[PDB]
Amino acid sequence: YMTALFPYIAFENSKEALAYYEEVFGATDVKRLEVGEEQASHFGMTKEEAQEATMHAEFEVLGVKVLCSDSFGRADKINNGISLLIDYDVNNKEDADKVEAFYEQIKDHSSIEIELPFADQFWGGKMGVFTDKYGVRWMLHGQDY
Amino acid sequence: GSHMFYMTALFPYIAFENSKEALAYYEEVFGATDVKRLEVGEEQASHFGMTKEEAQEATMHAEFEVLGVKVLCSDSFGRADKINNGISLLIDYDVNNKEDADKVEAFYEQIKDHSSIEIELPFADQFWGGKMGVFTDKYGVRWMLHGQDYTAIQ
Repeated sequence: YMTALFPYIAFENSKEALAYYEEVFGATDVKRLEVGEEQASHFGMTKEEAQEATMHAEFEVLGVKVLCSDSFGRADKINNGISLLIDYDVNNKEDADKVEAFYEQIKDHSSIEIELPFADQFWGGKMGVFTDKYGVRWMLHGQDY
Repeated sequence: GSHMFYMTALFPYIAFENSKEALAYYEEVFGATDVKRLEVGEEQASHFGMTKEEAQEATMHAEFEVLGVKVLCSDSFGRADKINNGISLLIDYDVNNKEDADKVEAFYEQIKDHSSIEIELPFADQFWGGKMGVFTDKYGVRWMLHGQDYTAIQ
């Protein structure tokens, strides 16, 4: 298989959410497709709110890709029914350290609700859980193979 | 003198009311394979507020594979929001990979008429290239099938 799974998140406003993931999660490789100036009327909006709208976006946190789009009033509010789990090899030093740097910047941040602090687990590995201000529940899992 | 290391990966982790019934459903409606289920142990049942019977029904952690991608899950217990379409699951594939395109085709062919599946966009060729379809299964998970075309439109 060359197939891959991406979560596809419906935000109230993706332009804003992408600025937030850039600033607080250190997201990189951000790509946004804004609603076009002449597609505005088709989505039922003014040229002005079309430039604040997103048809499709993607970003990368910790080397993994997340997809998103504006809700446009069609999608349910983001909850914790489906969480985003980022799994890494504790023995891949280069990713083990991106993860520690990432959690360090994240743990105390005002918009972040720590559910389980990122720490070594009795049976092996590291696990941490937290929910961002959009309501996305993130799970950090470090495994030793 | 080697070192095998694993690559960082994103997984969805789904909170089902019952993972056991859910995993049977994915097995038989979605052709899910590689199913691994960690139940609640007999002597863990005390901690979760349930008896021997309920614990063998319960799931601490599960995983399964659809079209070669891994989905993880467990039971909500009292703790998780109901599954909605705030976060959908997109399965991306190359339309010019014959092996993969056939599996995706066949999967969709066995799924579209099933009475648990609510089709939102029939799986179809898109104007600007590639394929795309969207549907919601019986547990409220919204799935997206996305076939990409790597040809320069030019």
